[PDB]
Amino acid sequence: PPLQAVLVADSFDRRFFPISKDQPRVLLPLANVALIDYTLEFLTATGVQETFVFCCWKAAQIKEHLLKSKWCRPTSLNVVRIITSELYRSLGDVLRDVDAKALVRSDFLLVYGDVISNINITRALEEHRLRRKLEKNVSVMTMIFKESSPSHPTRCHEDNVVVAVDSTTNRVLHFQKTQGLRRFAFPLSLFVEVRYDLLDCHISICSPQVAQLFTDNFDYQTRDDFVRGLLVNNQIHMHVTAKEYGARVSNLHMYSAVCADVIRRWVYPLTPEANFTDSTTQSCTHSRHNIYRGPEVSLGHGSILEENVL
Amino acid sequence: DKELIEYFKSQMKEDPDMASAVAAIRTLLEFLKRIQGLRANLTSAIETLCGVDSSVAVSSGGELFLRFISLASLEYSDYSKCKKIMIERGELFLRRISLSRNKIADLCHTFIKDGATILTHAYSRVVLRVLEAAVAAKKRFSVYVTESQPDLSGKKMAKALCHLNVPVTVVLDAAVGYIMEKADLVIVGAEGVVENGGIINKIGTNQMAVCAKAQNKPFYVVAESFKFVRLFPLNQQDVPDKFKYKALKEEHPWVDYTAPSLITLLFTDLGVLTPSAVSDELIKLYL
Ligand SMILES: O=P(O)(O)OC[C@H]1O[C@](O)(CO)[C@@H](O)[C@@H]1O
Repeated sequence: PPLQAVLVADSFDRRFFPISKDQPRVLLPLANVALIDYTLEFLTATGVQETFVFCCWKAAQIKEHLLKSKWCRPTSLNVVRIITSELYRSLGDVLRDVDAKALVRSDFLLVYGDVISNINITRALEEHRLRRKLEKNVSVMTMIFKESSPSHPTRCHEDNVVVAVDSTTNRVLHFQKTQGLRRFAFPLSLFVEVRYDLLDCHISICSPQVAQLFTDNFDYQTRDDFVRGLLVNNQIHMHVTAKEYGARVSNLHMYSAVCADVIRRWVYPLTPEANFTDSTTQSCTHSRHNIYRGPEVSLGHGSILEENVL
Repeated sequence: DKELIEYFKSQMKEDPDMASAVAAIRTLLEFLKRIQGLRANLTSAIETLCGVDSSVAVSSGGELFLRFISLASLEYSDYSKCKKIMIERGELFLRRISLSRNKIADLCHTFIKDGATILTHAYSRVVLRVLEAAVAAKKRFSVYVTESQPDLSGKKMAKALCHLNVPVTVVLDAAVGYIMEKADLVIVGAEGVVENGGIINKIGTNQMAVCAKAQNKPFYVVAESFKFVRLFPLNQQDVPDKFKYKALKEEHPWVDYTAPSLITLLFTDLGVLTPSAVSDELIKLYL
């Protein structure tokens, strides 16, 4: 079947305040390129058609940028169908608005609109579909985590989720955000590896039942609430990547981390000189030390660009 | 017969930027404007013009013009119709080498990295044009130039290249092996390109190249199409004494032969050339 995606193009945490006041925190440029133009390109790299884009906060800028972007032309094999409504206050309202409209009819990718990644969801998607027909809707989601190391700039110490995973079947048994914590409480009912080297990366591959599981239980608001509230009750599994980058841009710290990772070519098909958005005003030449200079830059005399300059 | 030399000196006077061989072409073409004895007259013009300048370029640039016109005489023969097809073909040849330095600059200025530091010998109106096109493409570099005794042409080049706002250093003539590690690439202008692809340039070019291959610095030569001379030296003695000498004992040769193994590329008029490729072109320029 065709692969769909839901792209929540309004992050519902008031996190980039006051930069979110004058530009939406999905349209602010990462490395001369808006964040959505990464995640949209990400979905186009995955093999995604029908990438629904949900905009609530300042949808005028987002829609007027999307229609002048690469993926709104008919040449793109990733149709968008921007859904604009002010009713959404959280991700729960977005996935509840998926129902009563039935936009998804197979398993879909739920990126959160500011993801930046070169992940290939074909191994993970085929593993998800393999244990979806096999156990007859036991699984509802397949979270995508990056095999990180806990002392990394990309790990903000504001997400840092620890999980308890059954290593033979990759099922997530426990999940909690370790924002303020020194010792981690794991209940003994889940008896089984316990992993902290997992960058969250927010590329869940949730089946349409998840959109069902957000509507009947109206109390949910976000994906963290969903994973916590269903691991107490219908089986979130996971897939861990090691050779591909993935991280969203939740706050301005991890903005700096992901922008320094993109410049240093960690997201290799999405380097600034690749010009993955086909704009004429963003061409570059990767010179020697990840020094990219655009067209007609006119560097001065005696100025030194040491490394990682765009 | 004597006004020929006067006109050639005049073409030097009201055009110093014009090459010596092109001046020979122009004065010989005017002499052409004044059957098969006319070929003998043009050969006498070659002899008298080479007798007063003695550069390789003059006795080669004029010698291709003895062949670029005699190629048309292979197609057809006449008495005054052949003279007019000679003048409309020679004018084409002459206006096709007025564009030589620009083509060489367009090919060669892409070989200079940004922030490079080139090393050049005495004074070339082609190397100067390569650097003039390289600063017009917003590249910034450093130029090392040897003063290149006895006529101190390096100081003339550095005075002619300081107007381009380039950091230029008039290094001592002996200090090529010293600053040679401070050089990313070597650009010299040949006074003649011999049949094996090597060059004949002002004295000191050879030891610039021998140091270059000692440190694997690329040695680029920017010659022109009319400088392709048919000589084949095997050592520095095999260069004729016509070309070496312009006139406790002094020696003073003025040119020396650079072996083709020392040359990385030639940026001639007719495209970028491997040193081997030159030989083919010479065959094509003389059938
Ligand atoms: O570039 P030009 O002026 O035609 O001559 C090139 C070479 O001939 C000389 O002017 C004389 O040998 C050298 O200074 C130079 O390297």
